[PDB]
Amino acid sequence: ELKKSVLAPVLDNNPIALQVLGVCSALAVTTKLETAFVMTLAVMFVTALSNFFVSLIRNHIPNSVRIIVQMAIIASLVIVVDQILKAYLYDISKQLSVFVGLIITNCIVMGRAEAFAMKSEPIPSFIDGIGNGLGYGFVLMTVGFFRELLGSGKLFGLEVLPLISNGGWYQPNGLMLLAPSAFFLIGFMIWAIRTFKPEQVEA
Amino acid sequence: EHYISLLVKSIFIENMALSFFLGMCTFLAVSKKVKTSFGLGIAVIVVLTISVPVNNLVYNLVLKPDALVEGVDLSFLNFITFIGVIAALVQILEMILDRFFPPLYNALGIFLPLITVNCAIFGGVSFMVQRDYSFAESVVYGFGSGVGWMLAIVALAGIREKMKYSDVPPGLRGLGITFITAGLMALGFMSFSGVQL
Amino acid sequence: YTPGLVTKRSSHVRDSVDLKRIMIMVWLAVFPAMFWGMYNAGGQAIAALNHLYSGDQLAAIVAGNWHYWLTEMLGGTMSSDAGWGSKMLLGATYFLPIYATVFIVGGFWEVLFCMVRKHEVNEGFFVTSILFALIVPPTLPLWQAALGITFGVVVAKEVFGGTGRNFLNPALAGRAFLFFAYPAQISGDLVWTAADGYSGATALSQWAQGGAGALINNATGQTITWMDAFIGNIPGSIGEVSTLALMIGAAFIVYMGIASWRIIGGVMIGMILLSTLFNVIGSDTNAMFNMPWHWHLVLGGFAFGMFFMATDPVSASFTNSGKWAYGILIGVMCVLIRVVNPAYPEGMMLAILFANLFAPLFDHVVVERNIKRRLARYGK
Amino acid sequence: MSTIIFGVVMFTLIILALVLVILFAKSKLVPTGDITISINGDPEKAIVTQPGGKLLTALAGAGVFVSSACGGGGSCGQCRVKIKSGGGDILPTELDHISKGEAREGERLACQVAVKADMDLELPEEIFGVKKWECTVISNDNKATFIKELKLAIPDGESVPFRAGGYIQIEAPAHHVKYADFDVPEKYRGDWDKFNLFRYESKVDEPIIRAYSMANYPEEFGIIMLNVRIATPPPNNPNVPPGQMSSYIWSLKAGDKCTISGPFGEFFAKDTDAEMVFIGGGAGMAPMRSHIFDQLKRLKSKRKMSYWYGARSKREMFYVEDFDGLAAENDNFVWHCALSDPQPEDNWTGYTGFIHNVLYENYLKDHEAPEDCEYYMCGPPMMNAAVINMLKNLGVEEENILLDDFG
Amino acid sequence: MITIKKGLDLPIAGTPSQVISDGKAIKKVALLGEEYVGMRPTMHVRVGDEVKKAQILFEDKKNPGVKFTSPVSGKVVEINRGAKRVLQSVVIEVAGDDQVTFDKFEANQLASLNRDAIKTQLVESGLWTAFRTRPFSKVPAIDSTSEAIFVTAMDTNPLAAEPTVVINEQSEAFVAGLDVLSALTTGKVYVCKKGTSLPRSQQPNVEEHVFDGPHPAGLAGTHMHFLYPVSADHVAWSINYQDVIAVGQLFLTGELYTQRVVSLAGPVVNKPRLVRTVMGASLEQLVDSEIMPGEVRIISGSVLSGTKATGPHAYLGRYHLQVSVLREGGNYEKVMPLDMEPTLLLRDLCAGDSDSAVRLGALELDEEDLALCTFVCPGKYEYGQLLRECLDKIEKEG
Amino acid sequence: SIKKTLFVVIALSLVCSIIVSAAAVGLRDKQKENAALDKQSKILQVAGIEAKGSKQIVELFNKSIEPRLVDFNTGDFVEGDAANYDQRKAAKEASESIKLTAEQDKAKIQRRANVGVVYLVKDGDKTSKVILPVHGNGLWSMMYAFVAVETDGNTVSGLTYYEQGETPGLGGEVENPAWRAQWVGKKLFDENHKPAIKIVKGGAPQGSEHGVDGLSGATLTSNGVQNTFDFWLGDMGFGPFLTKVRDG
Ligand SMILES: Cc1cc2nc3c(=O)[nH]c(=O)nc-3n(C[C@H](O)[C@H](O)[C@H](O)COP(=O)(O)OP(=O)(O)OC[C@H]3O[C@@H](n4cnc5c(N)ncnc54)[C@H](O)[C@@H]3O)c2cc1C
Ligand SMILES: CCCCCCCCCCCCO[C@@H]1O[C@H](CO)[C@@H](O[C@H]2O[C@H](CO)[C@@H](O)[C@H](O)[C@H]2O)[C@H](O)[C@H]1O
Ligand SMILES: CCCCCCCCCCCCO[C@@H]1O[C@H](CO)[C@@H](O[C@H]2O[C@H](CO)[C@@H](O)[C@H](O)[C@H]2O)[C@H](O)[C@H]1O
Ligand SMILES: CCCCCCCCCCCCO[C@@H]1O[C@H](CO)[C@@H](O[C@H]2O[C@H](CO)[C@@H](O)[C@H](O)[C@H]2O)[C@H](O)[C@H]1O
Ligand SMILES: Cc1cc2nc3c(=O)[nH]c(=O)nc-3n(C[C@H](O)[C@H](O)[C@H](O)CO)c2cc1C
Ligand code: FES
Ligand code: FES
Ligand SMILES: [K+]
Repeated sequence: ELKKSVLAPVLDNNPIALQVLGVCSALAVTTKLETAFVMTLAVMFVTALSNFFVSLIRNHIPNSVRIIVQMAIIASLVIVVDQILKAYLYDISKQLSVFVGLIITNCIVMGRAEAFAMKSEPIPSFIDGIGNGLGYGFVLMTVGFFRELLGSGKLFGLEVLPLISNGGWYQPNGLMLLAPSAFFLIGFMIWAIRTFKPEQVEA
Repeated sequence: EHYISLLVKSIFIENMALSFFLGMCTFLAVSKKVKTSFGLGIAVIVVLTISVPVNNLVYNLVLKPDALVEGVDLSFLNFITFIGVIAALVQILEMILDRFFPPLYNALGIFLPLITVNCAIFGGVSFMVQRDYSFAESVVYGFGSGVGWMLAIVALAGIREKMKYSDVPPGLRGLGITFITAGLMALGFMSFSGVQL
Repeated sequence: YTPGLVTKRSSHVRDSVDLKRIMIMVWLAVFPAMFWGMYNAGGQAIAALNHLYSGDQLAAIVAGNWHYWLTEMLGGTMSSDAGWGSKMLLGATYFLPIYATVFIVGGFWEVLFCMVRKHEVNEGFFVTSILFALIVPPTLPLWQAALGITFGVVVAKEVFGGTGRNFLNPALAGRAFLFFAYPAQISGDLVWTAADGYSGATALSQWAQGGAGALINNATGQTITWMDAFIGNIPGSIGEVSTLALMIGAAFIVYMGIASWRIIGGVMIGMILLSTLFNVIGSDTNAMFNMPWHWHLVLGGFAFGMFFMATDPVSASFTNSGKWAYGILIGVMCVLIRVVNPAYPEGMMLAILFANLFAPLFDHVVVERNIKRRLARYGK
Repeated sequence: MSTIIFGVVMFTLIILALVLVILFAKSKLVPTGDITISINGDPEKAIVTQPGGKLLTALAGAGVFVSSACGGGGSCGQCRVKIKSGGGDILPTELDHISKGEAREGERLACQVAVKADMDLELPEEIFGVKKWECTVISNDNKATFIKELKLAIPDGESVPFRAGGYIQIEAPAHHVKYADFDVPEKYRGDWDKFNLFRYESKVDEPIIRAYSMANYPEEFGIIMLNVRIATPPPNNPNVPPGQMSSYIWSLKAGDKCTISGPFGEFFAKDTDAEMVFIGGGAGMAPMRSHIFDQLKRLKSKRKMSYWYGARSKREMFYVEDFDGLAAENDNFVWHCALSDPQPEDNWTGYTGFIHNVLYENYLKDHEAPEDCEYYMCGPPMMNAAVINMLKNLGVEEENILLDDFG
Repeated sequence: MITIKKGLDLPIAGTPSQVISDGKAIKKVALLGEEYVGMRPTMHVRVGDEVKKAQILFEDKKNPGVKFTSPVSGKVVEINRGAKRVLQSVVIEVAGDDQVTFDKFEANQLASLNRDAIKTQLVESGLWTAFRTRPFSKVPAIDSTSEAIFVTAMDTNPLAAEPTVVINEQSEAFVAGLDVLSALTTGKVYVCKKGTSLPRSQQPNVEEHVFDGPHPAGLAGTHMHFLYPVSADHVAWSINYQDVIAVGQLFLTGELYTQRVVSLAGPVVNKPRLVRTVMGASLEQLVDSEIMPGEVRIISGSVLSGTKATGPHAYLGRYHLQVSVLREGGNYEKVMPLDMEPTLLLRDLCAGDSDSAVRLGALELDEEDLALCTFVCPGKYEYGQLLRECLDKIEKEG
Repeated sequence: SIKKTLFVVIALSLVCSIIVSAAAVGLRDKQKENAALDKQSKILQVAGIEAKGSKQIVELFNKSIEPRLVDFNTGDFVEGDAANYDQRKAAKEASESIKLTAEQDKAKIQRRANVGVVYLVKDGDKTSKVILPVHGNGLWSMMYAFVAVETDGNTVSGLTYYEQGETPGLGGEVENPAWRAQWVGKKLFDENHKPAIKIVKGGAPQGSEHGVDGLSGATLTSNGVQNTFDFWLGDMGFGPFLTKVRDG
């Protein structure tokens, strides 16, 4: 055994760079590394558990209502994680916020549930959720780094570049805070990956 | 009347793709042929125009607080109920494409199941529950959001078709340039930013 | 050692027109707007300075701004009795560094892509550099001009394969980058006149507040007449102000066949129809509803965008029918953003960028209808 | 437990309503029963199969067998079938091996095509007429260093009906064979002992199917001659498993049995008066021999015939006595061979080098009308790719050259 | 009748006098292999062979039965071949008067002749090569047929000869040729001409159509687009007026008619006029003693579409009726009168989108139909070559 | 098969629904208590009173905060159990709420309670600041905020959003301490007694009297905040009450 599956979907089969899953959440939370970090952990945790459960029922899932069953697993887990968190660790619960909806519709959670969980053993299926979320966070955190640093002078809320508004020298870039910057940054991340891993260039 | 204004909000002002950035995963994936993109856009309108009004009745008749019985609010059954409804229609959509399968069953492939779990479709139901839309407004909103989404996907397919003459560096070719194209498309859709209602 | 007839069947005569000559024609067409822009830029700045300062206070301001005492050194005068030479000289001290920065920074990206990818340099950058330099406020910091051209040249053009291979207008993509990244330097009341410490709203912004009665040149205290905006004796982007200068250049490139008159006609049609529609509807609250079409023409960057940027052939539609639709969408979008979008006083750049996205669709619709006629053998 | 209980039933009701619509849609939109596929429009050849699976699987089960080399990968393109109706549009991978003009006719890859609704097929007689026979091995002598001649005795009597240049698909199950089991003459054992190819041991994990061209002209009855080349790991990749099907054939000796699974092929000459040119290499000597024998007694053709075999050494050369007799008995046919590397003891005094350049420098260079000649080739890809390039450089249309590369 | 507004007439100096005179005697003639689209020759002659007027020189491998016969009787002095042994020219030195004769018929029977009989005579005489199909501009297959045969009785090429002047000298032959084409066509014969008057065919099948306007008005592709739009399943045949005269002569006298009237014109032509020559005439000998001093370019055909008459190609092309001599040194929509979106179509050819080009009307086009677009192209593309590359791709993949 | 599909969907639906329904209803009570304690923490936090722990917060809230009821239609104190007043519930009933017109509903809130609770901060025996709860519809969820207004009735001492459900990073930045701290020192009204707090898209000019930077990439959530303040500061909200505060 080896951690190939855990770390492969980081740079080889990245959910946002090679495949096109999870882009919607990528453009909203990559404005901060803090928000990005919680979302990466959330997608890793939800995808791995949901992938695991779907594997348990992989042989018995009907293709007619597979998505419904698959969604029930994902939505139920997200709802419960939200409810459990609200009652205990309420301070973090506010942090989850709308991420209950934002993880359920995350295409990575359902994408890996069908591509892998439905045709794999639960144990490696669980490893798939951890791995896919990591690669989602490589793109999420990498974009978050540029967007927060250049758009706010802050990384994880800690001021790296002094702002003019706070008697500093750096003027924040307003485009880094909006959606388009994430589109451009992700595209350029794909450019770097596919020029260093040419196997992925499209014909 | 008021409805025409609602339709304008959900097509241009609240363009789910280029304004709200919802449904980008399928939007940035099947956007390479106008004919295929148009087929998905038609299907998305069909799913959205049916999903939203149905969930509006279920929310206002079942999930609405103090609706089925006084003192019981089945609000916690909101995401699970909605996604399930959306998933059902998608499952049926998969079947109808079995008749129009050449253009989309094969191209959408892995994403055809993903019509559900699309940020655009789930989000539209949420706005129909966050805001308060009657059934008539829900239908106008749902159709409008889909049409605005179809406008964006079909447009990105038009741009990409025009790119047959483009010389995109390898590495950017396909997804990388598509993200850059979408960012530029969103740039031009920011023309409606000040527009209110 | 004997090529085949394919190589010999090449058309034996060609038109004198080439890509190099098209770009130089567009480059010269903006010279009248550029030269007036510099003259206007210096004139506006000098008037505001005398209105804000006098005596030794003016001298200190002139001494503390390299634009001002460099004009004094070269023979100009910052006093209100300054002639056209000093005004054009002062405006040049702002335009040229911006144009030089844009040319050098943008040119570096152009050559770098050609060098690394083994492409030959293309002359289209001459138009992109000059137009981008002519659509920014005179006070734009150089480091922001460098970033603006870098985004427009690289993100909008180079990554798409260079000249003739993109879909979005590069110069406007660069302007949009500065518009949304550093709005304070390219919007407001402190950037459209080059008099440090002077605050003045431009005509389009003033109309949205009160109307023609607000059309006042604060520096001079007088009134901004339709003639003033038409000639370009108004604050604004250096190059856009003079509708007359732009028409003179636009007439030449349109006559030469370089700029599409269907796009320009469509832009006018879209602008006139919607602005007139707003005029008829009326608005007791929104003053921009009552701006007539002829005022929309001479205000903001409508004239500059319509003539020299909406006519960018690569980013426009490739069909004659689409060209009408493309221009009409621009004119409609521009008035709409101008009138019913509170955030932006002008909407030409955003209008064109929106239209660029849909020009391929207009073409696709037109071409598919042609294909249907062909598959029916044109009813023959 | 207010609402905990209540939500569960209301939720189930919502789910039941949703599934019921889906199930109702499935009944009225998802076909039931079994899928009926018409083969050639003949009711007898029509196959009724339940939904699911690829077309290549269902067809093999019926009485019609479709030639396939890559299998369930959609790579070779030898399994093209005519789908008059059904089967949808052509998949993008299929277009890689099928031209658009062919797509208009209806050609599709059965393996890449998934059977999901009624489809119509028009398979020809050759694909329909596949007969499985298990001949008995007579001789397995080594013709050269890495080439073995295999003689098969027909079990049903008479002889296999096939065209010149045809081939028979040989199928073997999983089996472990050691190269030491091979019996080789001392003459050929020299390279084999230098590098010790006898060390290789092959373990075929799964049953395999391969193709082997014929080396017997149709008039030959009783013995089905064949030529087999031993598969050894690539010269550039020793870290590769050894031969699986060729090795199994080599392990056999007198009295052994193997399956031929009927004939197949699309390599044939043209029934015209144009001059014929043959370019053989390695195992290619099988189909070429059939052509020369077919055109000398089966047809008694008076057209000019030439043969150019590429060999590396005299030891590699085989079937020399037969070729010499045909050339001597009939002057219309002339054969030649060049050694790419003659041995010191060969003392060859004829053509030396590659037929890529030998044939050009001797015959085609001074040929007045090289284009007006049918060309037939079978040999290593290096020889084939180089020769076609040389033939193309002589203005020979592809329609005038037929390629049967064996790898 | 049909008026053309979108187009361009190049006003190049040295227009011909439009008076038929005798050109310099020609003692060398050639057939150009590369001119015939998709023609892979099967040689029937070798250097030093003696040939008759209508003797076969070579055959088409990919168009079986099509015979390319000599234009003159004489000796084969060379068979020029280029890269990959592509037949460049089969040069024949004119000598003698031997010829292959054929059947002759009365003028009142030509319209009534059996179709197969007409095809055989045209094929045996080599005159079958005058026909070109429009969806690929190839010589028609021997066994194929067309419901629409277009006769180009007009010439809007710059410096072109006036067809009326040439057709007028051979009125009986021209009418006889139209009658034969009347029987040859399954449908109709379109005599596409200018407003001027021409001899008329008494057959109801032969319809005269007038085209007026700038250059593209005189192209068979333009006439087909307006009268019989062509596709993969609607194939038209094209033949020019001088080949029609040859057809009439062949079926009236039983002999191959190889004389042609070509305009020798251009800025460096001292006396631009109409000159009598032979098919495949050597242009180096034809322009001898008629050009101004200096480095000039002899073009078989018009300056817009034509062959550089240099080296192995320095002979009059089969489909060329003019020789132009020159000194060595939204545009697309304005010169394209067809119902097409020219800028998008040209972009498809540049990109190699063969299937899209088919949808946009590439199949209706020959290289000459894109000459003006090439002329006015600021990027200096040569769309005629791109179209042929696309058309060859369609034939090959299709 | 019909038999397998009904069994799995029902069985899966039941197990997931039981877990979801049990978790939600059971933990709801604890969640409700935790949420209530949060509002006392928010009122104290905006008030500038540092408290820590649920028990300390309750102790310090009672000592320093004096909730009172106000009638919006008159802007005058009224008598009732302010400490146990639920303005949210009142706004849902026509008896203690009104329906706003399209013109009146600047905050996009469907209904507005007739009486709303305010919180008075008392350093000693005098009210040093007044905290006003204001809400308006956002893009994704309703946003509730506390605004600490000084005794002047014009100067704002602190701002905090105690119930937002917008996306963290974009719309959830109403919780960002830097954005909330930006409100301190701003003026709620103009000379004409008109709302002047304006959320400026792209960033307000530095030192602005009534300029708070809008939420980047979150115009709609920032629009809601403006819509929140545009209504509650208006005639039908706390406008009349703040007039009384300004003069004492
Ligand atoms: C029409 C036709 C006619 C043919 N006629 C002949 C003929 O007359 N004689 C003949 O010898 N062949 C012929 N072939 C080729 C035949 O199909 C086989 O390729 C050949 O017999 C060797 O069989 P193999 O499976 O052992 O080769 P393979 O094992 O498929 O060959 C692969 C190469 O790599 C090695 N290898 C083995 N296993 C692997 C593995 N898993 N991965 C990578 N490399 C591996 C092998 O040693 C060999 O060198 C013909 C093919 C066709 C289509
Ligand atoms: C998708 C987005 C596109 C990618 C590109 C975005 C990159 C954003 C980062 C750009 C870095 C900005 O870095 C910028 O450097 C300039 C260069 O002097 C500094 O500029 C500073 O010094 C100059 C020179 O004296 C002064 O004129 C200026 O007023 C002052 O701000 C800015 O304070 C800083 O903001
Ligand atoms: C073919 C050449 C193209 C040249 C340009 C084409 C002419 C286009 C004219 C459009 C119609 C006339 O445009 C007319 O402009 C006048 C000013 O002159 C406006 O005059 C006024 O009317 C409105 C109310 O109606 C007032 O609120 C406002 O002060 C002003 O717009 C008319 O409302 C408008 O109808
Ligand atoms: C923002 C303002 C501008 C936006 C509004 C105006 C643009 C409207 C464009 C709608 C989208 C284009 O719509 C386009 O229509 C053409 C016909 O013209 C269709 O064309 C095609 O349709 C079908 C596919 O459904 C094909 O089988 C057919 O061969 C072809 O006609 C395209 O498939 C469709 O994508
Ligand atoms: C008439 C004309 C107008 C042009 N306008 C622009 C423009 O507004 N902005 C720009 O960056 N390039 C412009 N160009 C240059 C060039 O065409 C443009 O960058 C294309 O998008 C790529 O070639 C123009 C060129 C011409 C001929
Ligand atoms: S569509 Fe939103 S995450 Fe995929
Ligand atoms: S088996 Fe090879 S493509 Fe079908
Ligand atoms: K405005």
